[PDB]
Parts: sequence; C-alpha cells; structure tokens
Amino acid sequence: TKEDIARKEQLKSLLPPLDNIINLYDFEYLASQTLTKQAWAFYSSGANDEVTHRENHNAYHRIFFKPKILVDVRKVDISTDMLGSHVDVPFYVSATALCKLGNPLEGEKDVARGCGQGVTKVPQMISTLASCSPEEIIEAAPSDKQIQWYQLYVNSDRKITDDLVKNVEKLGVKALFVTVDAPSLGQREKDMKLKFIDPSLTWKDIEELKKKTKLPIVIKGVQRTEDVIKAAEIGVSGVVLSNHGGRQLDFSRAPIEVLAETMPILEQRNLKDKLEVFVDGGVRRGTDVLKALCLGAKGVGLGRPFLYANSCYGRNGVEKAIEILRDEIEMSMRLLGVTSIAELKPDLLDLSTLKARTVGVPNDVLYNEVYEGPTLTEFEDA
Amino acid sequence: KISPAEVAKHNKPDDCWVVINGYVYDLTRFLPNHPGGQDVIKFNAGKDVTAIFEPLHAPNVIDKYIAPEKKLGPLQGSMPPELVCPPYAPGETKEDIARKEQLKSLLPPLDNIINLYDFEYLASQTLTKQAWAFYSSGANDEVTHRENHNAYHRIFFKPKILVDVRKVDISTDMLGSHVDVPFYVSATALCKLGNPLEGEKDVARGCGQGVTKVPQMISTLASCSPEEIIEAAPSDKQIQWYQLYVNSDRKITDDLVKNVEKLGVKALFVTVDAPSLGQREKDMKLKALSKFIDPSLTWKDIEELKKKTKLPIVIKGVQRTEDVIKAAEIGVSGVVLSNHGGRQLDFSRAPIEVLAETMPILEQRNLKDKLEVFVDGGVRRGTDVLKALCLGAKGVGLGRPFLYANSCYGRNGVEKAIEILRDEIEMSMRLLGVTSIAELKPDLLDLSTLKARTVGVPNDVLYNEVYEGPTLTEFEDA
Amino acid sequence: TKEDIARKEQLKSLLPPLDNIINLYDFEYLASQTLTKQAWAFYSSGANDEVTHRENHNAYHRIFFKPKILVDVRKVDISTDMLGSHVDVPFYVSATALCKLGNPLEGEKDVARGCGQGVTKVPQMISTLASCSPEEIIEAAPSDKQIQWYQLYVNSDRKITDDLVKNVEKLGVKALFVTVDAPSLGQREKDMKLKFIDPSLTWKDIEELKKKTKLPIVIKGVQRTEDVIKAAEIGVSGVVLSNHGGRQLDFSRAPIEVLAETMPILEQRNLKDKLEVFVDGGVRRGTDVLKALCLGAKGVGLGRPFLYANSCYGRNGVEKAIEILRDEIEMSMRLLGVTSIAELKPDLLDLSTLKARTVGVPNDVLYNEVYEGPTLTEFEDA
Amino acid sequence: KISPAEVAKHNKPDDCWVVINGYVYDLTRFLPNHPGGQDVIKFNAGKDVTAIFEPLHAPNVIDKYIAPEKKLGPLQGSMPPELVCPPYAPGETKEDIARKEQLKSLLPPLDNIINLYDFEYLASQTLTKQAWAFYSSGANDEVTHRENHNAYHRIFFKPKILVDVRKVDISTDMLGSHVDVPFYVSATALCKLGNPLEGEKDVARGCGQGVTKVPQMISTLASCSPEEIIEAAPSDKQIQWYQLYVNSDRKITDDLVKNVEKLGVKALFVTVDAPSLGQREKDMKLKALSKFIDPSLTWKDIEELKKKTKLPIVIKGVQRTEDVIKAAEIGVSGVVLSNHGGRQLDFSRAPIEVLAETMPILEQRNLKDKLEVFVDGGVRRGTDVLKALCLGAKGVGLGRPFLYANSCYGRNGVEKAIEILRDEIEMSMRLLGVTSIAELKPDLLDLSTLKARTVGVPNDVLYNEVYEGPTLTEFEDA
Ligand code: HEM
Ligand code: HEM
Ligand SMILES: Cc1cc2nc3c(=O)[nH]c(=O)nc-3n(C[C@@H](O)[C@H](O)[C@@H](O)COP(=O)(O)O)c2cc1C
Ligand SMILES: Cc1cc2nc3c(=O)[nH]c(=O)nc-3n(C[C@@H](O)[C@H](O)[C@@H](O)COP(=O)(O)O)c2cc1C
Ligand SMILES: Cc1cc2nc3c(=O)[nH]c(=O)nc-3n(C[C@@H](O)[C@H](O)[C@@H](O)COP(=O)(O)O)c2cc1C
Ligand SMILES: Cc1cc2nc3c(=O)[nH]c(=O)nc-3n(C[C@@H](O)[C@H](O)[C@@H](O)COP(=O)(O)O)c2cc1C
Repeated sequence: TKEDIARKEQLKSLLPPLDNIINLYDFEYLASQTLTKQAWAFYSSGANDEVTHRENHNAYHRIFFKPKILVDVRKVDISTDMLGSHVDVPFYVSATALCKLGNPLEGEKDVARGCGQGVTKVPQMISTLASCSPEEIIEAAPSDKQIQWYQLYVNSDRKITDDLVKNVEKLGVKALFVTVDAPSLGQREKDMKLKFIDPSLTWKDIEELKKKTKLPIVIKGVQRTEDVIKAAEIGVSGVVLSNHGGRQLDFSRAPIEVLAETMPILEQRNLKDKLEVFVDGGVRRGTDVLKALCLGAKGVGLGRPFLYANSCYGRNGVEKAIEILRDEIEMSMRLLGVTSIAELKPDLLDLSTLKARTVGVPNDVLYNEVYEGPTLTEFEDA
Repeated sequence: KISPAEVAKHNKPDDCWVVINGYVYDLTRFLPNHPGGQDVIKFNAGKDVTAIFEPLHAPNVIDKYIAPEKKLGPLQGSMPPELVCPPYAPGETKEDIARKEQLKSLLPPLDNIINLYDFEYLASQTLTKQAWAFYSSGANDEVTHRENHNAYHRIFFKPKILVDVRKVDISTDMLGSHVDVPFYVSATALCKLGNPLEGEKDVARGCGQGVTKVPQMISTLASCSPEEIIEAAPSDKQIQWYQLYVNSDRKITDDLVKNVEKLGVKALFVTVDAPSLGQREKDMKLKALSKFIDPSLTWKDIEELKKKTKLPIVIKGVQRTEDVIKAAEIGVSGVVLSNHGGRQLDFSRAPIEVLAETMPILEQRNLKDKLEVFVDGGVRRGTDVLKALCLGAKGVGLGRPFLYANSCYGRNGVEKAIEILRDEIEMSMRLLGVTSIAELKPDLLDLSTLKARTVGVPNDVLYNEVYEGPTLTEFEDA
Repeated sequence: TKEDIARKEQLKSLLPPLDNIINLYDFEYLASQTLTKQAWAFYSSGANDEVTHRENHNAYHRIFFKPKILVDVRKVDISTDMLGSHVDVPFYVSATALCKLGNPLEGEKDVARGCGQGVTKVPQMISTLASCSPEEIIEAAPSDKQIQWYQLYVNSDRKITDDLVKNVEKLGVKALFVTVDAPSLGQREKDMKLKFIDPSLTWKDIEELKKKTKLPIVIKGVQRTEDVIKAAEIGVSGVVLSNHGGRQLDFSRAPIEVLAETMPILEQRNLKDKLEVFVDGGVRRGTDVLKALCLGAKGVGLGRPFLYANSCYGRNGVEKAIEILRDEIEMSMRLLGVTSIAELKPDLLDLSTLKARTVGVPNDVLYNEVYEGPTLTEFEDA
Repeated sequence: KISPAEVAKHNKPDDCWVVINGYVYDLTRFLPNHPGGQDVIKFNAGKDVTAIFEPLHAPNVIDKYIAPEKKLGPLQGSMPPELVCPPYAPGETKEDIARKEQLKSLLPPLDNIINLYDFEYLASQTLTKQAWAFYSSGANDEVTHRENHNAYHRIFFKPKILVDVRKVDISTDMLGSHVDVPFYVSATALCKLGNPLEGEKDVARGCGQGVTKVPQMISTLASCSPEEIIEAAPSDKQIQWYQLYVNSDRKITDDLVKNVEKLGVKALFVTVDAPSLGQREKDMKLKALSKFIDPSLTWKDIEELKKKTKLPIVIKGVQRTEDVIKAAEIGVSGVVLSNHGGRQLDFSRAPIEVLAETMPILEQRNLKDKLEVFVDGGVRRGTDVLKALCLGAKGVGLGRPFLYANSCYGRNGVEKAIEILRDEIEMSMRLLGVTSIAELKPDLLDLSTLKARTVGVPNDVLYNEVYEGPTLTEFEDA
C-alpha cells in the first residue's frame, strides 16, 4: 500500500537502540508502527470485540501481593523444572503461527537462536503451522542445552500427523503440545477486514496418541476445571490453561482466573502432583508471571511479546525480551521476600477481589456533560 | 367538491381539518389521539399535509381508524403554494444530498460488512435525522438501553474441549414451529423511515429468501398493511408473527386479531410494556397517554383475548419474575422479557438479568415447560444469543440491527445480517464445545459476576489532572 | 470581567424558548454559560473534590426498578401530604442562600411566584440567609394555597433568632427546618478561587426550641440513622436526610443510601409513623424522586435545579421546572404500574447492587496506549 | 599535585578514576555500589564530574563512605574543556529558561494556593525533568502509587450532628512527644533537586517556623548532612526523626545511629521495604542490588539494633499484618504501613487497606496498645488523614506534597502546606462532629465498600464507537 516508504524509513534506523527498550510493551509499540497491515492484523488480533484478549491481561490486576519483609534476598533463584527438563527461567516462548510475516528473513529460526544465544535458555514451542520446517528450526538452535517442544495441530488426514509426530521425536523435540481449542480458527476480524486442524478431536484420539509416542503430551487450550481433571484421568503430562490468546471464543474467562479455581480442586482430589498446569495469555510483566507461579502454574507462556520482539529485532530482540522479563521476575522476587520458585506459594497473594470483574452502569451523559470540577492554580500571564 | 380557503380556514388545534391526497378530513377528534403525539398534525393542520402522511402510513389506516363521518369530500385541486407540506425531516437542511452521496454506492459492497455494528455505523451516517433519532433513541437519558447489552458482558463462558464439534445444528422450535435459527426480528414501527420504497416488505423478503429463514414479528404501527408484508413473503415456509397493542375501542382490536389470523400469522405478541409513550428526548429535541394503546389493559383483558383467538398469545414487555409467573398462571403461550428496547421506563433492568432470575424460579415452581420465555434488547453478537439460550430462553430478538441493515441495504442487507449472526452463533457453538441448541445448558456459563452492576465513586479530577502516565519508547525521529 | 458582553448577548435572546427546555439539566447548562463567575461558583460548588456532591446523584443509579405490567394506569395521582398540609407533587423547592446572584431583580420572591403561579403548588423553603426579607418573600406568594417553610440557621445571639421564629410564625410560615449540618460552612473551593450560624447547636437547644413554638420542627442535615433515631426520641416532626448539597463534609454518604438503611430500622423500632423523613441532593429526574419515595421519604427536595431555572427564566423558569419534574414523576408511575404515592412501596425496586460503590484499580496506561481495537466499515472515497 | 591526562586516562568502567572539586578519587570499587546505579558515574568517569556531584550530595559523604586510600591527591588545576561536566539534567534543552520564567514570580502568590494539588501542578511545570521524573515516579507502570490514594476513596463518613464542635483540638502524641498536628513529613532523598539552595534545610525551617510545627523525618540519602538540617531547625520545640537504611558494612550504620542520637533526633525509622531498588521507568526513560542498602537484613538484625540504641525504632515499609505482629513481638516502638510511595514492588496493596485489616487483629491479639502504627502513601486531603486516624493509625505521613511545596515555594511553601492541611483537618473534624483525635474512632466511618477494588471487563469499543449521547439545549447562536 505505498506505506512501505514510511515503514522502512521508521524501521531503518529510527528504531531505538535495543538497549533502550524498557519493557515488553515497547516492542509492541514498535512492531505496530512498522509491520505490514497484513502481519500486525494477523499478530495483534483477537476473536471480535476482543474482550477475553484484554481480559486475560487485566485479570492479573484483580490480584495483589502481600510481600514479606526482612527476609534475606541477596540471592534469588528463578529456575524451575518444566516437563522433565530443568529450565532457567519459569516462562517460555509459546507457539505463534507463521513467524515470517514480521521477520521474513529467518522466521522462527531467529526465535530458536534468541532463546539460546545469551545467558538464558527459554523453552521454544513450535507451531505445526510455523513458516519454517521443524528440521530448520531445531537445527537453528544455538545449544544442546536449550529445550524445544512441539505443538501439534492434528490433521484430518491422520497419517500426515502420524508421520509428523515420529519425525519430530526423531528431530529431538522434548514434548508434544496438542492444541485442542481450535476446532475451527476463531474470527479474527482485524485480518478479515484486509483479506489443517481436524474438528473431530476427542479424548480417545489423545488416548491413542499416548500409546503411539514416548514424548510427554500436554493438552494446550484447556478452559474449565472439568477438562483439567479429564486431562488427568486420561494420563497426559500437562494441561496449558489457555483460550488461545483470546483469539478463539470471545467471552472466555481469563486463564489466571481459571487457575485460581482449578488448583484447589486438584488438591482436594490430590491429583495435583500428577499434572503440570501451565497458563498463558496476557503476561506482559514479571509480576504477572509471579501471580501465575504463586497460584500453581509450573511455567507460564507468552506468544505476542516474543513475536513482536522477533519481528522488530529478530534473534537479538527475542534475547532481549528474555533478559527484560527475567529481570522483572528477579527483582520482584527480592521484593516479594522469596528466593526460589518453590517458595512462591498462594499465601504471598491477596485473592479477595479476584472476582471483582465488573461491568458498569451507563455513564450519565448529561449530568456528566454539564458538570465541571475543581481547577488547579493558574500561573501569572504577567 | 368542497372549496380550499373554507377548508384552510380550519387552521386550528382542537377544531382542526386537513387535506390528505385529495380528500378532506375533519381531524379535530383525532388530533389528541394520534400515535406519535398530536403536535405533528397540529403544526400542519388546515394545510395539505399529504407529504408527511402518504410515505409514512400503513395504507389502510384512514379507512380503518377515521370514522367515516369525519371523512369529508374532495378538495378542489390544490391547496395554494405554501399550503402543501415539505416532507418530514424535521431538522434536516439541503443535507439530503451529502447523505445521498454518502449513500451512493459509497456504501461498502455487502461482502465487506463484518458485523451488525457496521450497519449501525453506516445507517447513522446515511439516515435522515428524524429516522436516526427515531430508530436509535431510548427513553430518557438512556441507561436501560445501553445496559440491555452491557448486561451480557457480565456473563462469561466455560467451554468444553475435545468434543467433536463437526456438524453443528442451530435450529430450534419456537412456539411450535421448527425454525432455522434461534433468533427473530422484533416489531418496529415505521421501517419506511429508513427504507422508504419497501419498508417492512423488504424485511419480509430478506428473512425468507436465503437458505436460512427467520421469523418476522410485524408491528401494529408498521408503515405497511400486514396484508402486503405477508403477501411479499418470498418463501411459503417462513414464519410471521403479529404484535398487537389493544385499542381502547376493543372491537377494533377484535377486528385486528381475526383479520391477521386469516392472513395466517402464527402467533400474537401483545405488547404490554407501553401504556404511556416513553419520553425520547433526542426526538423531542429535534421537533404520552392516547386511546390507541389503551392504558387500562389488565390480566383479565388477556384472559378474554384467549377465548377470542386460536393463535398463541405471548405477552411481550414483561419486567419481573412475578409477571412471568402470573402469565404462566393465566396460561398464555409465552412471555417476552423485554423493556421495549429501553425506550419506555428508564432504569428498568436488563432482560438477561431478569431471565437469570426467573428461570430457576420457573423450574422450582414446576411451570418451566409450560411457558416459552423469549428475551430481546441489547443482542448484537452470536455469543449474546448463546448466553440468552444457555439460560433458558427459547428465542432471542432484535429490533435495531434489522432496521439499520434494512435501511442501508434493503433485503439483501437483512439477509446478510441473518447470515452474519447465524455464522457467529455456529462458530461460537463449536468453540463452546456443543452441537445442538438443546445442548446449550447453564452449566456452560460463568454467572459468578452476573450481578456486578457497579456505579463507581465520582472521582478525582485534580488527582488525575496532575497525574502523568508512563510512556512507550519513541522512534528517533517519528 | 468584560464577559458581561458575552453574557448579555447569550442571555438576551439567544436563550432557547422556555418551551424548549426538556429537563432540569438544560437549565443548568444555560445558567452555566450566562451567570456571573461569582454566582455560578457560589451556586454550583461542592466541598472540594466534590465527590459527595456527584455521589448524591449517581447513588440513584445503583437502584433499578422492577415494574408491574397490565395494571390499570389511565389515572395516576402524585399528591401527598407533607408536614400537616397536603401538597400537590412529592418534591419541594429547597432552601438556596442568596437567590439574587443570578436573579438580581426579584431574588427569592420569583421562586415564591413560580411555585404558585401555575397549576401546581410546590412547597418553598426560605433561607435564614435569603437575599430578600421573609416578609417580602411570603408576601410575593400568588396563593393562600401555596405552602412555605422556614429554615432557620440559629445565631449565636440567640435573641436574634428567637425574635425571628416568632416573626415568621406570625408571617404564617408552615414549619421550621433547623439546618444542623453547617456548624461552619464547608470549603467551596470554586468560590474561594475567585473571592450567622452558631457552632454550638446541640440536641438540648432543639428541645428548648420545641417548647418555644407551635410550628413543626424538622432537623435538616441528618446523616446517619443514629441521629434520625435521636430526632425521634426528642420529638421533632421530621428529619431531612442531607449533607447540604455535598457542600459541607466531602466523603459523606449519599442521602438515598442512608434512607435505604435508616427506614428498616425505623420499622424494627416502630417509630416510623412518628417521623417524616425527607431526602435531598442529586435529584434531577422524576425517577430519582420515585426511587426516594419508594424507599420511604415523605417528600424529596431540590436546591440547584430551581436555583438555575430561576436565575435563567425567573418565576416562569421555576414554574416550568415544576411542570417538567411533575411530568417525569407522572409518566414514570404509569410505567412503574402504580397510581398513588402510597402505592410506591420498596418492592417496586431492585436494591441488590445499592452498595456497588466501587473505586477502580489504576488504568494500565501502557497496555491501554499500545492496544487498538476493532474499526467499523469505511465508506468508499470513490 | 597529580597530573590531568594520567588521571583522564582512567576513563573506563571497572577501573574508573574521577575528579570532584580538586581532589582525585579512584572510583573503581565504588562504581557498582553507588546508590542511584553506577551508570551516572560510568558515563562521566575520567572527567571532572564536580558539576553533578557538588549540588547533589550530603556534603560529608566522600569523607564518610570513600575509604581514604581511594582519596587521591590534587589534580593540577583543571581538566581540559570538555572534561568538566554540564549539570545533571538529563534530557533538558535550553529549557531551563522557559521553566525559569514560568517560575519567575509567575508562580501564583502563596495566598492563592488552595490545596496540596496546586503545589504538584506548579512543580510539574517549573521542575527540571530529572527532578520531576525522580519525585513523581512510581515503580513500574505505577498501579500501587495511584491505588495508595484511590483506596481512601473506598471509605466514606458517618458524621454526627448537633454536637457542639466549637473548639477543635487536632494535637496528638506520636512516639511519646506531643505533636501539634496528626501528620508528619516522610523521608525523601535529594530535596536539592527541586530546592537547590537549601534542600532539606528549608523543610526543617518550614515545619518549625509557624505556630503549628510538624515532625520531620530525615532520609539517609538526603542531600544535606543531618548536622545542618537539625542545626537549621527554627524552633527548639519541633521534632526530627532519622530514617536509616542499614549498610552492608554494619559498623557504618552503627556509627550513623550514635551520631544522629547525639544530634538529638527523636526516633529511628528503619526502612525495610527497599532491599532491591524499585524500577522507575520514567527516570530510566530519561537517562537494583547495592551494598549500601544491605539486602540480607532480617528480624535478628533489628533485635541487635535495639541493644545498640536508646531511641525508639520504627520499622518503616511493612506490607502485611504478619509483619506487624512480628514487629510487635520483637518489641519495636512502631511500624509504618508503607510500600515506599509505590516506587518499590508494584501490585503492593494500599496501606489504608492494610491498616483496616490489621487493627482488629492488633486488638484481638491484645498487642494494640504496644505498637504505634503510622501509614503513608497517597494522603492528599485532610479527610484522608481522618480516615487513617479513625481506623487506628497514630500519625499519617506525606512524601511528595512536601517536596512539591518545598521545591516551588521553599520554607513558606512548606508552612503553607502545613497550614492548608491542618485547616482541612480541623474543618472536617467539625463537620464530622468530633473535637479530639481521640474522638476519631471507627464507628464514624463507612467501611462497607472498603474492599471494592474492581477491574471491570474490557469493553466494547464498537458498541460505544457508534453510540450517540443525549444532548443539552443550545443557545440560538452560540
Ligand atoms: C388520518 C389519521 C391518521 C392515522 C390513522 C395515522 C396513524 C398513525 C399511526 C398508527 C402511526 C405510527 C406512530 C409511530 O411512529 O410511533 C402514525 C405515525 C405518524 N403519523 Fe400518523 N396518522 C394519521 C394522520 C396523520 C397525519 C394527518 C399526519 C401528518 C401530520 C401524520 C403523520 C405521522 C407521522 C410523521 C408519524 C411519525 C412521527 C415521527 O416522525 O416519528 N399522521 N400515524
Ligand atoms: C564519591 C562517592 C559518592 C558518594 C558517597 C555518593 C553518594 C550518593 C548518595 C548516598 C546518593 C543519593 C541517591 C538517590 O538519589 O536515590 C547519591 C545519588 C546520586 N549521586 Fe552520588 N555519590 C558519590 C559519587 C557520585 C559521583 C562521582 C557522581 C557523579 C556522577 C554522583 C552523582 C549522583 C547523582 C546525580 C545522584 C542521583 C541520581 C538521580 O539523578 O536521580 N555521585 N550519591
Ligand atoms: C500471531 C499468533 C498466532 C498464533 N498461532 C498459534 C499456533 O500456531 N498454534 C497454537 O497453538 N497457538 C497459536 N497462538 C497462540 C499461542 O501461542 C498462545 O496462545 C499465545 O499467543 C498466548 O497469548 P499471549 O500472546 O496473549 O500471551 C498464536 C498466537 C498469536 C498471537
Ligand atoms: C424504532 C423502534 C420502534 C419500535 N416499535 C415497537 C413496536 O411497534 N412495537 C413493539 O412492541 N415494540 C417496538 N420496538 C421495540 C421492540 O421490538 C424490541 O424489543 C427491540 O427494539 C429490542 O431492542 P433492540 O432494538 O435493542 O434489540 C421498537 C423498537 C425500535 C427500536
Ligand atoms: C447555592 C446554594 C446555597 C444553599 N444555601 C443553603 C442555605 O441557605 N441553607 C440551607 O440549609 N441550605 C442551603 N443549600 C442547600 C439546600 O437547600 C439543599 O441541600 C440543596 O441544595 C440540595 O442539593 P441539590 O441542589 O443537590 O438537590 C444551598 C444550596 C446551594 C446549592
Ligand atoms: C522522591 C522520593 C524519594 C524517597 N526517598 C525515600 C527515602 O530516602 N527513604 C525512605 O525510607 N523512603 C523514601 N520515600 C518514600 C517515603 O518517604 C514515603 O513513604 C512517601 O513518599 C509516601 O508516599 P507519598 O509520597 O505518596 O506520600 C521517597 C519518596 C519519594 C517520593
């Protein structure tokens, strides 16, 4: 659309020094003024009205902290074990589809490199609909030590998928994330305005996929305790509490709000140790990851921040986003008065207004238009 | 014949005469009982007021309401130059051209309309100010109107996963007629304000021309006779419903029910929520009792109507559980939990909030399967309809989306609205993990914050006046 | 300040035809663009931050209606008895101080005339600090039939007041409204920015004022049930639930919210029939008067609407404001399904979110700045 | 002597040297432990950095923290032209004149300041961007800062009537010293950013020159020595409090406590809420551990401090009831429920919400009269202070109002702030129907919606995008 001018004059060296990005929102602001409408639209969307999409984040704001003081905090350790391996930080790059729209040059291989090129390794989750082959992506990885996972959309032509599982196990991915919340892919109206998955998956299809592989299986997209408990009764390793970035059903509850309610049940039913619950959608700050780890999640995930850090600063941007959030989680822990992930339990949290999810009554337009309130002191004109 | 100035002469309130299309009518007695207030007749009495009347009235009305001894004989040709009215668009200007070039196919091609909100947006722009005032207003500083929709956002979902949601069936049965889709079009007065050539005939056509066909409730203050609307239905399989206000002259209503049964409308939605007209200030800004909508109608009156008719009787306008229980107790077919689009009493509650209150009580008192509860007001997105049906409503209705669709794009706009919303419902039913309307049960809903209807404390203009936010990182130039 | 130009060119016949004022807010909009800063400031104020001032109104929005249908409503009757006399409508003109600032010419005599010149009589409450003498005002009244009340600020020089009571009883006022909430007159900062009452009143001082007059006495300014019940134990006729227009203490509760809570107590203690509770502040609509009458108030009052209808349209404006609100109460009653004031009881009301008085958590400025949501369809440019 | 380029030479991180006012110091070891992060030293090491240092430091600091073997001898006259620093105002421009003419008595004359918010407004305008960034920021997208104040608006009043509120007495006793007013000034770092000539000396003067005199808490990162602040107190009857961070070199803190006891400060407020510095992005945008504020300090450490000192010990920074109970259990004089002005951990709760939680529990566990709870953060209006005292807090404190008052108007600005707020408290106590701080009890408060801290559902941009409001009546012209 001839903005390409605007965009490469923004993008070519008006972009701030990577050293000057203070938070994950800065990468989103930058991606928005430069990516193609085509890509911003496909990346930034939600399923219409996008209230679950914003709600996933804002639900982290109904939960406040109850910090400990005079606790030694010189030394704090954020590493945890997620799904067999022991990883460095508690968060992971989650599975964006098509990473090439904003990073045409290297796509999802640049996330692989960003997730192992620096001091910290952050798990990578690869999309069945990645725009680079599994082989490519895994082979881009800088370490033996960085860990990768594979999210599988199963196909209606089951043999396609069936080969794919045995092909990625071979390629060494470290678990399978079946994404089960996308029978049809939600109405991302921002896309439409500018314009693979089977519909039949069912618990038995997971049961057989258990029998057919060695990799740990996690149902990605669970959205009510009754499926977390099925995910347990059929034996998968994990369950990722998710509503797909608020891009599938729109009045879907926020993930942290389901966690707060599904973990006590998994203690009353004792199957808590049997099951790794992860959580994603809306995390944008170290304190959102800490509200999620204090409530029970094994690890928490992030799609979009990584996606726009990559599309703006490629591998180096995905490395920096990892340092940024790792610093937030680290400093806020000093401040919570805790030293190890296992020390984060729920009593570090005020959950009394978790359910203060309010819709207000219509603004009194006329009382408000005619009303006018205090003014502050004026200067002299002279 | 009869002569001009001797007619014009009668240029008064109270003793008022008027010319409408060649005949002269004494409109004295009629003036204070006119449905939209007497002022409109009043400001143009003594004149040839045809301009206002002929494009805006269910044709049959003079011969149907004006008693013949007030039907005076022919006016000799014409009322002199400024005694023939300009068309009714109070407050317009030459504007009707900027709005007509706005309209002139500059209207996005129908395949780009993505939701019911686009038809609003479009219609505010291209509509004539009286019509937009009429169609969009609410009674009285408008909090039950906005509330009607915002109350659905007080409800969330609990979708189930790994359920094979491959074929999805959204048909349902309303009021003993299997219908293709769980929603209907509500009754709306004057569709000719926005769609002047066909008015209510094009919604009759839009509902029944596609593959999905949807039930049409026809209003008693419709611009077209029911005769035409039914006649213009494009498919013998589509359904039409009649919405009655009972007249103070009850033999008139008695004659309206036997006539629309013969024409074959399938059910009678009697509107009880409008005894006095709601005050709609945006319309007033632009310019309450009446005998037409009898204000002494009571429960005994509906009991008598049942005897007089074989069609089902649905009381539209109910606002508390007690009036659901009483209407179940007099044995009427169904109740429409509605507050008229929020143009009648203004801090009236949201019908979904009342639905939620009511349906447990209709199960406890074991009356639930003997009364079909419909809901309207504020529905705009298929998840709204799904919230209304997981809570028990048999069918959901829409008033304004269909007038903005119909006004902008006519019959294909009504079809495209039917399409847009059926798709939103099927889509959301898959993602919700269910496949039949019968599978839509409350256990799929989050109701824990159903009642969090807040008014927050007025706040603090100088604290915010001086507060500065955080900021993003700027490009080196901009 | 030379705006006097602006103002008399606004005021002289740009003002809309009195026939074109649709509601009480219209008079406030008009008064605001024309009155002197001096007067708008003294009329429109609140005690700083003005949160009780707005809260008095908005608290009417936590209460919704539960209307009755198929109830005969051809004929509805809004008259009630307030304080011995039987008055026409349930609301009254309440006691503004100095009515001459916006209506320099006739001041509070024009309200007297507006409250009896038309079909309806509305009680008048005269200010001890009126800017016209009692004598003047009472003698301006158009009817034998309109009723007037006197609100007394007692003075520190008690004989001044003492003469005044016996002087107004003589002049025929129909009750005494002691205003007891203004020991010192609150900080109306809007005034200050442009710039009589004793402090010692006490229940015993009311006790003696009982003994010293025949007129019914109403303590105007009560603000918690424990003083409504004292007002009952010492024997005054009424209690006006009020916080003085939200111009005295600022985080004061809203009047309707105290009523909702003090009336059930007056039924548990049975002293309900013994005491006329009135309510004022924020009423601006017929449905606010109906929410107040459904909860128990004998009658409800309005200061500012009358004050700006007078200052804009003098006696005729006070007459019109009375017709406007009388039509609102009348039509909304048809619509509630009731016919007489005594028929308004509380069960016509949903009080379930009366206490949904919320303060929100701080807007996430960055998530909100970078976020952008759906757009509606565009037209063609060509 | 010692020579220039051989000094300049040392223009590196890690092995870093610097000139400050004639002497040369090896600032290698010191760089990574500097209180406001090492970058500021780093970006100007090897240079004559005096410009930055001399107007911004508690004079005594080099000789007090820089170990003498790093205190190198005299630099020969001068560091060459661009080796002598411009003053620290990162991000300014020539601006310092538009802001100085803004300041130039165009500042409204003090009798027109009506509330503490006017001093903010004024100070945002006239302050140097580093200072405004420093003084106004919060840690981290700022919701515990705004919350701190908005939480008072979750509390209302229940005033009693017909009580003779003629003489009102607002004095109270804090920490065994009868004080004229129930509030104090909190500790603030660098008052010389905003008030460069006197900094913390003018608040020492403003608090003690009027008739009302108010307790001054002096910060350990103050721009002035405590020696001067105390010295510049204008009235022997005013009170001064010392706020300590304990150093990792604990003999240093040991020497700070015996020195400020000799000077006569009345109590030690030990700040435990800042082990790691809070991230303050507005300040970063404009440009965490350190040994200075030892991050291993624990309850045993305070227990040892008690032995070492005779002054009362108040732990400032507590954030839950459990740390109130433990500090009551080790027997420390009081606790300040504070979260550092909301520049430290960001979704930390509002101290009034914690006060409300805590005080019932300090009565149940019968410890209430043996621990004085102060509260700060977010207090701006005398009703705020009254809410804090009806709930049990002994005294309330303010950080920012006093820096914006002091920066704009100096010592008379601090007096006028003391005056403005004492008047708001006396006024509101009359209208509240009470006359002594002791009469301020909880039964005067509405706490029913204390916990209604809501986050509402994200809403609905296209419904609102197309919604039109009602309107007022316009003048015939405008
Ligand atoms: C001869 C007797 C008449 C009959 C039987 C008749 C009947 C009605 C009916 C049943 C309706 C619909 C009300 C609504 O929109 O809510 C209506 C509306 C209306 N009528 Fe008549 N009418 C009569 C005469 C007139 C005349 C003489 C005029 C010309 C001044 C007129 C102008 C209108 C208009 C313009 C409206 C709609 C008001 C608006 O703009 O919103 N009518 N009438
Ligand atoms: C010689 C050793 C030094 C000592 C003992 C010392 C001590 C301190 C202390 C205790 C504070 C207050 C921190 C705060 O505002 O939170 C401080 C702040 C600061 N120091 Fe130093 N300092 C030293 C050297 C320097 C030098 C060489 C410079 C020049 C680059 C400097 C520049 C500053 C500045 C400008 C701040 C405040 C940062 C801001 O703008 O917000 N200091 N220093
Ligand atoms: C651009 C985009 C594309 C995505 N494509 C997929 C995909 O290929 N597979 C999958 O399971 N999830 C997909 N996700 C969603 C998950 O990786 C995940 O839910 C994540 O985006 C969580 O939301 P957040 O970005 O709000 O944290 C995609 C998300 C985005 C925003
Ligand atoms: C322009 C307009 C006129 C209406 N006229 C009638 C009518 O003739 N009869 C009736 O019973 N209700 C009427 N309705 C309201 C209802 O059919 C209906 O409940 C509907 O408007 C619901 O509200 P919604 O428009 O928000 O969906 C009218 C609504 C509109 C907006
Ligand atoms: C301009 C103004 C002056 C007032 N002066 C007095 C007065 O003289 N005496 C009194 O008791 N009340 C006074 N009131 C308040 C009462 O008459 C009454 O509380 C009323 O204003 C209620 O508030 P409303 O205007 O919000 O309904 C005054 C109110 C206003 C707004
Ligand atoms: C500029 C600034 C620096 C501060 N420095 C300190 C400090 O040196 N020591 C300390 O214990 N707290 C410090 N505080 C915070 C507290 O004294 C105090 O709790 C106060 O700021 C309360 O918040 P308020 O400013 O919202 O009233 C500082 C606050 C500000 C705003």
